[PDB]
Amino acid sequence: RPRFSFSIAAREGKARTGTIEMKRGVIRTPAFMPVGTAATVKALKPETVRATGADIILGNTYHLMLRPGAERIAKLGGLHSFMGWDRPILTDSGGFQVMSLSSLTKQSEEGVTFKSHLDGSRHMLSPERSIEIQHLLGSDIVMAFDECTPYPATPSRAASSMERSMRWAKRSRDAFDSRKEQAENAALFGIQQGSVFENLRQQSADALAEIGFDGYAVGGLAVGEGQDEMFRVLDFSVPMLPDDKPHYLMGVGKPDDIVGAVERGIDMFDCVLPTRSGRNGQAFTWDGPINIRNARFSEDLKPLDSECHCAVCQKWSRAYIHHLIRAGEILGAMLMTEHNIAFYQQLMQKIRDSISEGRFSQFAQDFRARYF
Amino acid sequence: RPRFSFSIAAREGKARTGTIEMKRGVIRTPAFMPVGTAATVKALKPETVRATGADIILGNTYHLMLRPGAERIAKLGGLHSFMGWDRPILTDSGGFQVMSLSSLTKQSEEGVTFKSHLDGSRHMLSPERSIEIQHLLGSDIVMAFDECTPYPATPSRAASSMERSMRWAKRSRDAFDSRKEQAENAALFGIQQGSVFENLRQQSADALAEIGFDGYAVGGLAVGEGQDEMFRVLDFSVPMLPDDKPHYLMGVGKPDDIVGAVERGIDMFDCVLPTRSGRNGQAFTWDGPINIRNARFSEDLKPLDSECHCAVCQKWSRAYIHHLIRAGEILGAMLMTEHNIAFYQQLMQKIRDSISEGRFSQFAQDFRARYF
Ligand SMILES: [Zn+2]
Ligand SMILES: [Zn+2]
Repeated sequence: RPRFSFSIAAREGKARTGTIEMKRGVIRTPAFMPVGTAATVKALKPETVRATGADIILGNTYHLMLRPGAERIAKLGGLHSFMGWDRPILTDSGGFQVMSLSSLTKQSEEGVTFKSHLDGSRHMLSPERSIEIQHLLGSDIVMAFDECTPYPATPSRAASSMERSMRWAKRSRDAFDSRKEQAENAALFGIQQGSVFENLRQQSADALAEIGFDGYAVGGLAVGEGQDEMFRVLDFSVPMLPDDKPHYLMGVGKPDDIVGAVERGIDMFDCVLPTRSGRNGQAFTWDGPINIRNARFSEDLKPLDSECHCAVCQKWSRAYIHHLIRAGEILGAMLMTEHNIAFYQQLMQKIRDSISEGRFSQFAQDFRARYF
Repeated sequence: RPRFSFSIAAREGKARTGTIEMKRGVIRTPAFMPVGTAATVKALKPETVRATGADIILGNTYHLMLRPGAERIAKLGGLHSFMGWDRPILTDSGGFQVMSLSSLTKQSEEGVTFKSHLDGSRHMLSPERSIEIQHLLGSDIVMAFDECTPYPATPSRAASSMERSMRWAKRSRDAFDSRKEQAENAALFGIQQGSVFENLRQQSADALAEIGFDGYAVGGLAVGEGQDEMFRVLDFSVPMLPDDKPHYLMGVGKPDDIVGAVERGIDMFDCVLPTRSGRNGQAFTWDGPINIRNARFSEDLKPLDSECHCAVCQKWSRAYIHHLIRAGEILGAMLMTEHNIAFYQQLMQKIRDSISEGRFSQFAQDFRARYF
């Protein structure tokens, strides 16, 4: 296969379905990427992640650089070999986590210095170091390093951060391009900023297109603005991005959000919701999520969801999983997580099919009616 | 297959290898039974437990009666259906845990009353109720309910407890026999008591044989006496049990203990060591156990054990598992546990083969030389 090749097979309104071909595999879009925080998709073997239908997973650069460490992973053969996942891996730049997880952060035009949340060790990140770390991990889809904008944001601050982010986008592009093996085997995505301001989103989009990337992410959303606002921002933001490249909405999960985002032109998603919510007791069903710990499931012999084709729903009852989660058993986390990730992949499949068949609008409608 | 049929295919000294045929499946002996505390072998799907080679697992009656509850499990279809394991299941009587885990225990000739360690609920157990609970769980191999003897024990106390245990053995036998469906589909094992006293062990053995059971367990060991003492007790105790029935050494795990026990006539074992030690960071290898958390494994690309044929050793490195355990990742527990249980099953296979081939003595010798 080629280094990177995105092809759109069908459209319906702003929605698109197609594939991204990369050396390690084909990615079907719209796609949902399970999150592998510290070189592991929590509670699941890689083969299980693949069994649910995932074509690619996401790796957190921030966590990985802290432990086991970027250089260590490279010495060990790369993230793929390390964790046992041989298909595409997209790595975030690590910038978002630095701001939300680390402490004593010192930001500058050069980059950011911070202290680990694990211990007191000092660490540094910049466009060049972030790109370098993603190379060490052996990432297939590299995300440009940027500076996030907290919500709510003032026009002035949003502009400054977006402007710095665009300057950092160019540095990321050059860093990536100067590393032969990376430029030849991986892909680089740029990230659009601008908060909820249309003019800034337009400026960011133009700057990004000017530089040129393999894909464009819509950053700065899913941070407290609410679905209504997020959708409004997507309404005018996605159209600003190059139509022939993938559109990636970072940090957006939750079924309804995904459906609405696809309706607005988004091709890729990632979210910890499936995994995290699974461990906490929340299981997704076509009739909406259920809290398996609730006493009403204590003797419910039915599977988590009546339609789900995952291995968990084929073999175990809500009653058993209810017991497992209440008892704090690891298998509880394993089964809930497998089902939720499978549910998400089934959602993406239904979205891809309905778009290809020109009935996505109806699907979105039917989906919401039952889900809510 | 029959309700129960034990056949010895080969012998070497006091060691024996053969099979136990039951309605739900064949059990190869000597056998090791993974422990499924609360309707789950910690961190493993049932199919994974089976993949390691296990022919049967053990269920803890004490824990199960506390939660999800015996009656509830029966209403749900039984333990097998509940947890997804369709092969034989041996359930302990719950007596040992009552003494070591519960509080405010009130013992009498009728039975024992106690309070849960989970909450303050009151519970009761006796020969009749224990047998009844094992029936509700749908156990294949039922253990008679007895009264354990703490170590060290005085001749007088050991005699009293053993005597009460034998009286309770008869009650267990009658309870089991009066329940048609249980007597026709399950098996009942008696438990030998007597502490470290030969005369008492002989009296217990005679009383047990007098009543008649499908198998005989050696109870009261592995509670602090040390291997030397345990072996000494086994030396004269096992020969007292009927030769044509299975001999089950309760709570004995740890590789060397198992090998020595088999050398002394033991056919069945169970122990939490494999699972628990796995979660804590201890992995078994033919060169002895290793603590995967140790810094020396941080960049060790080799598998947990150089010979192990388990899925974990075929796919992941010590370095990766080292990272997982230090990071507290669930997959760390999953992989360590799968490997340890597989290691134990491989140990039992090597024991069965060497006995059948008349070279068990040499195996035991070679095993210890390298293991230590
Ligand atoms: Zn499911
Ligand atoms: Zn192994």
